Amino acid sequence: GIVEQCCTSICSLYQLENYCN
Amino acid sequence: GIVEQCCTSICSLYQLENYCN
Amino acid sequence: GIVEQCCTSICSLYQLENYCN
Amino acid sequence: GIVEQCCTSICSLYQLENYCN
Amino acid sequence: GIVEQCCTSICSLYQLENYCN
Amino acid sequence: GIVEQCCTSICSLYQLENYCN
Amino acid sequence: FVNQHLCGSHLVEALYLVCGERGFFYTPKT
Amino acid sequence: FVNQHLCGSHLVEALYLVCGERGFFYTPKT
Amino acid sequence: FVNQHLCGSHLVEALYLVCGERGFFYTPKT
Amino acid sequence: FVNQHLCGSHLVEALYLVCGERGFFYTPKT
Amino acid sequence: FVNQHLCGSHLVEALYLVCGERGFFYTPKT
Amino acid sequence: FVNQHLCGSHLVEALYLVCGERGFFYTPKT
Ligand SMILES: [Cl-]
Ligand SMILES: [Cl-]
Ligand SMILES: [Cl-]
Ligand SMILES: [Cl-]
Ligand SMILES: [Zn+2]
Ligand SMILES: [Zn+2]
Repeated sequence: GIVEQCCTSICSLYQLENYCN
Repeated sequence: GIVEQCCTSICSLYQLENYCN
Repeated sequence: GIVEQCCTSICSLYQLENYCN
Repeated sequence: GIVEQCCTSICSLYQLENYCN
Repeated sequence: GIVEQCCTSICSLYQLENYCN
Repeated sequence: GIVEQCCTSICSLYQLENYCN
Repeated sequence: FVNQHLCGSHLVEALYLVCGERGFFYTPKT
Repeated sequence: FVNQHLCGSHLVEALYLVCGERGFFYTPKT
Repeated sequence: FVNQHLCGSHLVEALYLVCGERGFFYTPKT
Repeated sequence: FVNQHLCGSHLVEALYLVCGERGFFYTPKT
Repeated sequence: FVNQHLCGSHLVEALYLVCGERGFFYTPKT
Repeated sequence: FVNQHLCGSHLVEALYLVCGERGFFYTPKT
């Protein structure tokens, strides 16, 4: 997922925001 | 919660393990 | 400035974009 | 040592604790 | 010590070099 | 430049100081 | 806002900045 | 181990180090 | 997104994350 | 507690968290 | 003072420490 | 260079950057 995506390729803050409660 | 338990008062690394999945 | 806007008071990520080149 | 071990392979917090005074 | 010299009061990068091995 | 130099090879704090205002 | 390459505690820091008082879950693969 | 004030970013970093692979949740409003 | 007190190092880190590639300036005295 | 992969200032941060008010020495090879 | 290998937010942190109240610009290539 | 309040983690990070290879000691109770 995201942890892997942000770290192995790249991610946007908007994608991260999907992890907020 | 965690913020109360750790920032205002203090907590141990062991208490922080309470918030691990 | 930024220090006044963010440390003493609060700011959004959007305000911080004001200081991007 | 530890710096090299924690960085090149992995280490536990319990191993780190060996570096405390 | 260092905590007194740097956190409560202030210190320079040069003073911090006092705590290098 | 510096960002690339500090990250891909290495840089000194004295070199960094060239980026201060 | 730009894309970011984000490993270890940098990921969790960015989640902290982006989520704030809403909080978040940190769910690594295995 | 020991007892410190961990605020903001510092709390989530500590959770990262403590929990690692397991993952964690950060829920200020609770 | 959200509103937090960002002081010292924390402010420049947040600028790094927000601005990235674009770069930024950090000018306390202004 | 889990294993951690820890380079640069992340190592020193973890020592700070683990050792606290007891302190520590940071002793890299050469 | 020693040479340092410095990537991502670590670079910006070091600039913050070295420059202080003088501030700085962060100017990555493209 | 410059004069800042460096507390907690921030102090050890600064020592890391300043001392690097040399290593350092962090002894709060002294
Ligand atoms: Cl890193
Ligand atoms: Cl803080
Ligand atoms: Cl702080
Ligand atoms: Cl702090
Ligand atoms: Zn890092
Ligand atoms: Zn802090």
